[PDB]
Amino acid sequence: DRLITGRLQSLQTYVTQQLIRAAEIRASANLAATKMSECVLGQSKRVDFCGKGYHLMSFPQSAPHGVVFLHVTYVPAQEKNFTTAPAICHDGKAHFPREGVFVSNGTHWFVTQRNFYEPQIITTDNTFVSGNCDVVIGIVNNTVYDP
Amino acid sequence: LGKLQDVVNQNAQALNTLVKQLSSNFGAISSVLNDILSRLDKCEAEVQIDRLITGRLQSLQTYVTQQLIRAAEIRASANLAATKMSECVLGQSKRVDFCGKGYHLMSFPQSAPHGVVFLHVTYVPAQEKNFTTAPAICHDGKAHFPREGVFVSNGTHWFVTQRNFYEPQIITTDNTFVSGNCDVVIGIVNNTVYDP
Amino acid sequence: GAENSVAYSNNSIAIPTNFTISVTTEILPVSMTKTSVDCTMYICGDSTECSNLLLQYGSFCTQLNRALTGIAVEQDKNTQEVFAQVKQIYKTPPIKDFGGFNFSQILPDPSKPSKRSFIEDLLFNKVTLADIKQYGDCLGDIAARDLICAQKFNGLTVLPPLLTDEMIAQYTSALLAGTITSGWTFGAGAALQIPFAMQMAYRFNGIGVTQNVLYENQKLIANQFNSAIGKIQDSLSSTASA
Amino acid sequence: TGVLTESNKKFLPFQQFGRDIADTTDAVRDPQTLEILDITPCSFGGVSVITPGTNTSNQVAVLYQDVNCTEVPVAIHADQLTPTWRVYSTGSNVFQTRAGCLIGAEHVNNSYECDIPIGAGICASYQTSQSIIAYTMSLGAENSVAYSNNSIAIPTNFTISVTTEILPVSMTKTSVDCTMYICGDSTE
Amino acid sequence: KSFTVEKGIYQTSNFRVQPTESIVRFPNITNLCPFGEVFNATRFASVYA
Ligand SMILES: *[C@@H]1O[C@H](CO)[C@@H](O[C@@H]2O[C@H](CO)[C@@H](O)[C@H](O)[C@H]2NC(C)=O)[C@H](O)[C@H]1NC(C)=O
Ligand SMILES: *[C@@H]1O[C@H](CO)[C@@H](O[C@@H]2O[C@H](CO)[C@@H](O)[C@H](O)[C@H]2NC(C)=O)[C@H](O)[C@H]1NC(C)=O
Ligand SMILES: *[C@@H]1O[C@H](CO)[C@@H](O[C@@H]2O[C@H](CO)[C@@H](O)[C@H](O)[C@H]2NC(C)=O)[C@H](O)[C@H]1NC(C)=O
Ligand SMILES: *[C@@H]1O[C@H](CO)[C@@H](O[C@@H]2O[C@H](CO)[C@@H](O)[C@H](O)[C@H]2NC(C)=O)[C@H](O)[C@H]1NC(C)=O
Ligand SMILES: CCCCC/C=C\C/C=C/CCCCCCCC(=O)O
Ligand SMILES: *[C@@H]1O[C@H](CO)[C@@H](O)[C@H](O)[C@H]1NC(C)=O
Ligand SMILES: *[C@@H]1O[C@H](CO)[C@@H](O)[C@H](O)[C@H]1NC(C)=O
Ligand SMILES: *[C@@H]1O[C@H](CO)[C@@H](O)[C@H](O)[C@H]1NC(C)=O
Ligand SMILES: *[C@@H]1O[C@H](CO)[C@@H](O)[C@H](O)[C@H]1NC(C)=O
Ligand SMILES: *[C@@H]1O[C@H](CO)[C@@H](O)[C@H](O)[C@H]1NC(C)=O
Ligand SMILES: *[C@@H]1O[C@H](CO)[C@@H](O)[C@H](O)[C@H]1NC(C)=O
Ligand SMILES: *[C@@H]1O[C@H](CO)[C@@H](O)[C@H](O)[C@H]1NC(C)=O
Ligand SMILES: *[C@@H]1O[C@H](CO)[C@@H](O)[C@H](O)[C@H]1NC(C)=O
Ligand SMILES: *[C@@H]1O[C@H](CO)[C@@H](O)[C@H](O)[C@H]1NC(C)=O
Ligand SMILES: *[C@@H]1O[C@H](CO)[C@@H](O)[C@H](O)[C@H]1NC(C)=O
Repeated sequence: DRLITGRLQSLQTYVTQQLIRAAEIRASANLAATKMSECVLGQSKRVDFCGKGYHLMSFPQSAPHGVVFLHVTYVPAQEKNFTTAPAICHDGKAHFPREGVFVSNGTHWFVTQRNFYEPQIITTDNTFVSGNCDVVIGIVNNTVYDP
Repeated sequence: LGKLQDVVNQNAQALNTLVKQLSSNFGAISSVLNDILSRLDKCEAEVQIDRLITGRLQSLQTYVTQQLIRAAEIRASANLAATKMSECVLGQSKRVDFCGKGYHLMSFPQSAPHGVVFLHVTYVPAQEKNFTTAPAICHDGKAHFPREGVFVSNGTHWFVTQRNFYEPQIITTDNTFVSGNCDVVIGIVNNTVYDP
Repeated sequence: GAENSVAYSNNSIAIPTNFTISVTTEILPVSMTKTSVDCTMYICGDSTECSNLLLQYGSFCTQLNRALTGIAVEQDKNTQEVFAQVKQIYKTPPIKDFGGFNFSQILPDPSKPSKRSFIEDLLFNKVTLADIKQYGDCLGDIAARDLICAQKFNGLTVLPPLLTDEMIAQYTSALLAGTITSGWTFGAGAALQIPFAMQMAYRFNGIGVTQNVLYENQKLIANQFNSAIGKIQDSLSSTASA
Repeated sequence: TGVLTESNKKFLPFQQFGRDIADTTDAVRDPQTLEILDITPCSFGGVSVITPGTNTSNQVAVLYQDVNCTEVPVAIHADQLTPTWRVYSTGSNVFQTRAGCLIGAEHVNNSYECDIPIGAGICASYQTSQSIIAYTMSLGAENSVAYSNNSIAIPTNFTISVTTEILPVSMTKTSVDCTMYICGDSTE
Repeated sequence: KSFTVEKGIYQTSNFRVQPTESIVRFPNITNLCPFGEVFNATRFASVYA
């Protein structure tokens, strides 16, 4: 009876530890399912949820008692300094870009998309006007081209 | 509702097993305090009762440990439910399959015994149709890319169509934007863009 | 880490002029070995007296077996909910025209009895998976004194997973084919075909950059992608710490 | 009690018994004929019983794990077993699987959804005379998707689905009195 | 520990086989042991020696 009690307690210890590890593995499996749903089946906007950089795709690969994800990501590489400005005062009115930022190479100004350098000349469709150009801080003078 | 019923059944079964475990002698002459205390004086009954005490205390410890495991599981489930309520009932979730198959629109909570139920209403495109596409349109040397949507041809003409629904409209300079000459793009095709 | 002061000014912004298409490999456990225990064979090996004495602990042993059965069912559930997200087993098109993207190493090899890809083959070869045994060898050559034979003779069996690794590979291949032939649309209902270049254009528009830059650099991007895959093909082939 | 077999062990003259990791004696020197005999348990774990639930039928199937179907009787010691256990030891419904040998269910080449999972991609069910069938599971419908560099599929309609999903939130709060449980109402 | 089992697969313990015979394997020695020399001794030893 002493032996029976001891060995039964040993089994109870083993089962308890196995339950702990099962809970850990279940948490891992739930994370893996969420990753598959949100990164393989879609494009995740969550930062660093699926790899460093901006997530593009993910490719699952089976592994022994596990899964592997190949997070393909966009990482901007070659940066360049530029002089910016929140707005452009054309003739009293303040121009704000629709998407992107105002960037100067030293002489002129262009609107450029935020994660890539593709400047284009300032235009009334690239920007939108909002009130006079006195309240904005950092605004600078330039002309906006109008087709 | 197998999950909630399973939870209730697990708790009831654990309590019933704990009651059933009082029949174990744990090495003592009997599993009943009264029999031990009547057959033996405290002289010899102290050791038997101590064995019983140790065994029953260990049984309680086992039950409490299992209850802690299940409490952690239920806490994980409850945290997921709170996140769902915050991100799907209180908002519109962009996470794919987080709240139902298809594109999530709304969610409606409903209480349930020891649990919650979500009615994820979702948009599911149903009737699909083949089409011939093209990444860009070379108008007069410049390459036109759509702002939102894709270029689609029914065989004769081309239209810009939004991505998840077939609402074609004629190609126009405001629907598209130009970027450089039309030689570097692969798959580009010839057509004219209308200009008001 | 490295000390790196970043320039800051009220009228100075840094803009990228290029990019790199990185591929990062990350691993997650999904299931563990299902196990079963026989109280009688473990506690009271094959003696009848000890089993008769153990009969009064049937409640304890039923509890233990119930817990382990729950664990096993949980492992099967975990594997199913991870891999069987979609129940439409898509197959890759016979022709490989994905705008220059090379998916050879992450698609099934038809020249193998198992339907695994190259990366999968490397992954399965990088893990021993030692608990696999046939009963009869333990009854026979026992002078070697294997641990698995001791576990089996003491009632500690290891149950096999429900989903064979070939089936998991089939699920993974279906997910890959749907991903590269339909994008995200197969997850939100039916699978809607789209050329891969337009798909990656959708993704680029998603991350906040215009799609034109893709088409102006498509080949380059493809090469980068392929190169990144090549890195993985060696990173999992030399070391075993991953 | 157990099963005795012959083996090879080098026993020094002052040694008679041998013990394994678990401390149970595993090798013994026979005093009469000087030789070493290995003791093994006369049973083994790995027997699983498959059944549709009672209130349906009493038929069952037996999975003997990690045993070839040729060597099932010697492994299970069917000679000493009851007559009712021997019918489930060998027959015409014997089926070999990667998990082990399945007896009492006919192998079916067709594939269905999993009703009673068995292992190694095998699932069992209760067909409609009435009997237990064992089959490889179906992972889903085969559906090749058309793909071309200049072909896109666009939806023209939609369905507003409503999906019901359930989550546990709490469980029954419980309290235990040590005194009332361990030492019911005795003062000693 | 129930009279009704629902649909499924169950791991089952080992009650099926029971023993039926017994074996004894002792050395074959015929010399009866000297009981008459330790018990039927004419003289015993002093407790100190
Ligand atoms: C940008 O444009 C504004 C007017 O559009 C300029 O404001 C003038 O500033 C001078 C003094 O520096 C005043 O005498 C003028 O009356 C202002 N013009 C108006 C219409 O009020 C401003 O100077 C320009 N910024 C720069 C750096 O040249
Ligand atoms: C689409 O438009 C371009 C020009 O805008 C066409 O390119 C011409 O191709 C022919 C030979 O096939 C050349 O002789 C011309 O010099 C090209 N034109 C120019 C301005 O370079 C192109 O052929 C058109 N695509 C189709 C299918 O007709
Ligand atoms: C952007 O980065 C990529 C690679 O990091 C550059 O591609 C290489 O460019 C050099 C010279 O232009 C070539 O010798 C290499 O063969 C290119 N590598 C590949 C894989 O194609 C690219 O030039 C960079 N572009 C800019 C504007 O910086
Ligand atoms: C994709 O990458 C591989 C490796 O760079 C290319 O070469 C093949 O590599 C595998 C080794 O796994 C060999 O079995 C093949 O024989 C190689 N292909 C040839 C033609 O020899 C592979 O060609 C690339 N895919 C494409 C379409 O070019
Ligand atoms: C020559 C001595 C051999 C010693 C053998 C040692 C152990 C095995 C025998 C043990 C018992 C010794 C005899 C005592 C008899 C008691 C019977 C009685 O009257 O109640
Ligand atoms: C941008 O300007 C700062 C300060 O002049 C300098 O430290 C930094 O190196 C510049 N960025 C690059 C890519 O050179
Ligand atoms: C800035 O851009 C304009 C237009 O491309 C160009 O004419 C000018 O030379 C550039 N000046 C400098 C300093 O880069
Ligand atoms: C920016 O900072 C410099 C000094 O740090 C200052 O001279 C200048 O006026 C500031 N400009 C704005 C718009 O704040
Ligand atoms: C689209 O084209 C492919 C091949 O012609 C075909 O298999 C598919 O059925 C078509 N889509 C629909 C909705 O019919
Ligand atoms: C394509 O669309 C145009 C405009 O609606 C129509 O005139 C033409 O008949 C259509 N052709 C085909 C093959 O559908
Ligand atoms: C598309 O594929 C077909 C054959 O599969 C080929 O003839 C055609 O040139 C390809 N077109 C483009 C833009 O890749
Ligand atoms: C008796 O013992 C000897 C060695 O101890 C053995 O060889 C023999 O087989 C045994 N049996 C008989 C009948 O001698
Ligand atoms: C027993 O099974 C294993 C693997 O299935 C095989 O290697 C072995 O040859 C089999 N032995 C017999 C006698 O069938
Ligand atoms: C299943 O297929 C195999 C060969 O493909 C065949 O030998 C066997 O008879 C089939 N099963 C039945 C019940 O006919
Ligand atoms: C021991 O001594 C008594 C008296 O002489 C005698 O009856 C008996 O047989 C002897 N027993 C043994 C074992 O010598």
